[PDB]
Amino acid sequence: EAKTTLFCASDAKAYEKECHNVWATHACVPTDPNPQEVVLENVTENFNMWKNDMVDQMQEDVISIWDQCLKPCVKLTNTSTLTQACPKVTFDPIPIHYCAPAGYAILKCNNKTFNGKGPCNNVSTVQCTHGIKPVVSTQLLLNGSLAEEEIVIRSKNLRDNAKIIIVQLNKSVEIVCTRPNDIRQAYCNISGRNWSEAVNQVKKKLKEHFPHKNISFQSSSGGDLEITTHSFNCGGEFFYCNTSGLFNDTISNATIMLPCRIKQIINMWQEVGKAIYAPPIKGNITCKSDITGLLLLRDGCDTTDNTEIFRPSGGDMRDNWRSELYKYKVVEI
Amino acid sequence: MSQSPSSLAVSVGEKVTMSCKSSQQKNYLAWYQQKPGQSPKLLIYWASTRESGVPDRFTGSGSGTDFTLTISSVKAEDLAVYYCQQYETLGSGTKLEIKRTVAAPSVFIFPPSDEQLKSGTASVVCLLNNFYPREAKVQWKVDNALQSGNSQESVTEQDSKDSTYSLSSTLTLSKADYEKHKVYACEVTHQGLSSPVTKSFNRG
Amino acid sequence: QVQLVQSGAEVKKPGASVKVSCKASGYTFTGYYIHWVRQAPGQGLEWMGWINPNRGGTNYCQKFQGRVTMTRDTSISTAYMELSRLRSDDTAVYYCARGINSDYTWDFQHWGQGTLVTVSSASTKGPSVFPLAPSGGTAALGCLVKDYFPEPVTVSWNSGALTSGVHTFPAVLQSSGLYSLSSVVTVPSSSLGTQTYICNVNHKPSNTKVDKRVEP
Ligand SMILES: *[C@@H]1O[C@H](CO)[C@@H](O[C@@H]2O[C@H](CO)[C@@H](O[C@@H]3O[C@H](CO[C@H]4O[C@H](CO)[C@@H](O)[C@H](O)[C@@H]4O)[C@@H](O)[C@H](O[C@H]4O[C@H](CO)[C@@H](O)[C@H](O)[C@@H]4O)[C@@H]3O)[C@H](O)[C@H]2NC(C)=O)[C@H](O)[C@H]1NC(C)=O
Ligand SMILES: *[C@@H]1O[C@H](CO)[C@@H](O)[C@H](O)[C@H]1NC(C)=O
Ligand SMILES: *[C@@H]1O[C@H](CO)[C@@H](O)[C@H](O)[C@H]1NC(C)=O
Ligand SMILES: *[C@@H]1O[C@H](CO)[C@@H](O)[C@H](O)[C@H]1NC(C)=O
Ligand SMILES: *[C@@H]1O[C@H](CO)[C@@H](O)[C@H](O)[C@H]1NC(C)=O
Ligand SMILES: *[C@@H]1O[C@H](CO)[C@@H](O)[C@H](O)[C@H]1NC(C)=O
Ligand SMILES: *[C@@H]1O[C@H](CO)[C@@H](O)[C@H](O)[C@H]1NC(C)=O
Ligand SMILES: *[C@@H]1O[C@H](CO)[C@@H](O)[C@H](O)[C@H]1NC(C)=O
Ligand SMILES: *[C@@H]1O[C@H](CO)[C@@H](O)[C@H](O)[C@H]1NC(C)=O
Ligand SMILES: *[C@@H]1O[C@H](CO)[C@@H](O)[C@H](O)[C@H]1NC(C)=O
Ligand SMILES: [Cl-]
Ligand SMILES: [N+]
Ligand SMILES: [N+]
Ligand SMILES: [N+]
Ligand SMILES: [N+]
Ligand code: NA
Ligand code: NA
Ligand code: NA
Ligand code: NA
Repeated sequence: EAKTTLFCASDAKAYEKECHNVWATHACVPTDPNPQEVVLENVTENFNMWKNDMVDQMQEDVISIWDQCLKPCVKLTNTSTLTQACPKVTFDPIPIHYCAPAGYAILKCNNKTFNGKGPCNNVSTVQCTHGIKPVVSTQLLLNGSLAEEEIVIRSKNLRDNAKIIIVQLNKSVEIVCTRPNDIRQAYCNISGRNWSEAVNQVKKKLKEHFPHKNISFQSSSGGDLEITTHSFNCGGEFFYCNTSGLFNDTISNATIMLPCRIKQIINMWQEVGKAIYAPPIKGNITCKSDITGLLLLRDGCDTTDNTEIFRPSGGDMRDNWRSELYKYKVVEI
Repeated sequence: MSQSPSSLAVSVGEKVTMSCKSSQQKNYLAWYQQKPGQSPKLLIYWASTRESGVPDRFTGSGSGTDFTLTISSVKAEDLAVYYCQQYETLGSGTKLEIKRTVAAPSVFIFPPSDEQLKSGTASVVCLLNNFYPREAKVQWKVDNALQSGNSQESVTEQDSKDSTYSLSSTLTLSKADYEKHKVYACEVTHQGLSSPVTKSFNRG
Repeated sequence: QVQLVQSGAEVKKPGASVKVSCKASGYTFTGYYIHWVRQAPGQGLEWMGWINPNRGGTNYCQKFQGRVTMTRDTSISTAYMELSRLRSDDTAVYYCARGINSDYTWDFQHWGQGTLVTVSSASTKGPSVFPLAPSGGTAALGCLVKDYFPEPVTVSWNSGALTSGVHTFPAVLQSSGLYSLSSVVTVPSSSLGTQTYICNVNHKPSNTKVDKRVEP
């Protein structure tokens, strides 16, 4: 068990002009055509998704990606000011495989209910991870991997209300966010039947850890607009979507409409600062994404109405990468 | 949570043992001390592990739901309230009281200032300084008539160093009612005093 | 060397609101969570919520949800706690606190000096200091900080020079709805003609600063 420099592999096309492909062709090797999965029999090993150097390396990679794809027109730090050309690019997250070099391997937990911390019994070793799309988002985890069995709750400590709670669903819900053609007014559509169906399943899973308690979903307690709305990048444009209608206890059965705004000034997740981008492109901007996870925080203090309240959160994208690298770990031979 | 005892009383050179019980794989807890009038300070985290600067006499212990803080050889600076904190919940607090030898009160009296008499009211002050124990019976009387219903008193927390108290009584009256009488006395009754000490003035 | 300096005392009428500030220094302000805990006079500590100064995320105690708001100002490394729809219950000393580290921030190693928040319909009024002159051996002298509101009044002797033997008594609420305290020092009578003694009284709510001489 040690730390070493990983490398990345992708199906990037040397002729495709989408920026993620152009970056991956420069920093990632081709996808290994013959992946070797090796199942260790009757072996248990400890994992800890919350202290995993792989997440910090993926973070450094996505910063390099964005430093090349989504160059801001102006970058403001309390110790630096940058003004540069900011040409629009094609933007669409592609899956990225992370591989260990010689003398190292990647252990993979095949236990379908592992919560991300502790011993795993169905351990296997691989050379590379599966395909992971580097989707930057808040509140809602998008385009990740699903749970193979049932909904998995992951937290460094569920009893600590300051620790983020990562939820992984076993069946995605579709969200379609479109800006038709106020040039910065957008909206999202999501099936209320499938969302209420998903909220009730997450509530049932949370109740197993907090029995005798009512589980309530409410809106964010506050903060920057990045974490009080579902923020995300769609085709190079930054969407900020109101999720007050999703984290409700009175979810309607009809289609739910989330009002969004496209913004040019964004608070950077890569570092402390603000990044100013050019106005939005013209035309129809549409992203149909799969909600495959949630980022929640639980209200502190003891209840007086026997109700635990969970609110969307996020902001540290390392938690996004943990929602996919929980089952992996780099070990020395 | 449930901290016990709610009130403890000992003397210098003893060991105290305050408990902190919990409800329902994480031995995590903090202990705080609050000197009188000061903000709480931290002197034990993660169950054991005394924070830097705490002397070697404090020691934490326990596991599961029952935790304990044990003070070897209680000292003056050790007189204060002690809380236990589990994540966001805290205990009821335990006020640590210190016992010491009986001390006679140093009694003093002060008449109203002329700057105050020029306003309209008059305030006579009687001070008991550095005595043990807390209770004392202060009696205000003009000439030989005792006053009642117009005399408020206060007491500071037990001094850390010498574990003593101090009491300040203030008799409020009107300037007219002040210059009406002429003699003012403050008689105190305390265990450390064989006879009630009466310090007085007579200026009116 | 980490320092947390909070705002001055506040008097508020019921149904109003108060915002207490807590300025941090000596460390990276955005790297550590910051908590707010209040303490009613004569009671225990009560946790209210925490705020993440990096991104601004907050978690409020469910008891105060709806009328508590936590904010930050990264450019000045200052966190704000605002409580609205005030009540006589909310009369308390409000503290900001910071953990030992970011991973485990519930071990409050650093605290502010506290911000007292008094809730009553009475208004602000400065004190009036009167000397308590003494009359061999060791004598005693002091002053009488009378008729002030709200509670916090700090007193020093000779600009903080005289500290040993000093006893500043707790305030008492008079029948007129005004507080009154006394601050005395034990000094030998062999210095009541050579050494001079001045009361340094400070009432931050009314910005009153007074120096009063005490002589026989
Ligand atoms: C999570 O996962 C889902 C599925 O993988 C993603 O869905 C993709 O999202 C991207 C970006 O929104 C889509 O890329 C865009 O698709 C649109 C339609 O694609 C084709 O439709 C016509 C008609 O069939 C085809 O003829 C043509 O080949 C289109 O490619 C396009 O309208 C977009 O076109 C772009 O044109 C110019 C230059 O190319 C750009 O400047 C514009 O910005 C514009 O984007 C673009 O190709 C992709 O198609 C979606 N795939 C599917 C299956 O739905 C989610 O986007 C993803 N969520 C996040 C946050 O990444
Ligand atoms: C993992 O899950 C079950 C039992 O743990 C088993 O059937 C399965 O074969 C294991 N994975 C592999 C590759 O065998
Ligand atoms: C997966 O890991 C958890 C550890 O808590 C264990 O409870 C569970 O039984 C494991 N799954 C299987 C099929 O053993
Ligand atoms: C997902 O898990 C929930 C319970 O956690 C269950 O109700 C649901 O049927 C599962 N969905 C699938 C496709 O297995
Ligand atoms: C819910 O999800 C399933 C599979 O994606 C889909 O068939 C169904 O139409 C969705 N529900 C609604 C109301 O669209
Ligand atoms: C709350 O919890 C109890 C079980 O603990 C359950 O029976 C009840 O239906 C729940 N009420 C709501 C509104 O969820
Ligand atoms: C989201 O919508 C609800 C109702 O319109 C509103 O209460 C809330 O303030 C909105 N949040 C943001 C960030 O606009
Ligand atoms: C859900 O939103 C509606 C307003 O659209 C509101 O009436 C209701 O109180 C919300 N539920 C919760 C738990 O906040
Ligand atoms: C769905 O059915 C009706 C509206 O058609 C509504 O009253 C009910 O609350 C909804 N039930 C669920 C589980 O969403
Ligand atoms: C901002 O300025 C403060 C003080 O100069 C400094 O501590 C900090 O490192 C700077 N950068 C930030 C907050 O990102
Ligand atoms: Cl974003
Ligand atoms: N997979
Ligand atoms: N805000
Ligand atoms: N190994
Ligand atoms: N430390
Ligand atoms: Na640069
Ligand atoms: Na704007
Ligand atoms: Na611009
Ligand atoms: Na009151």
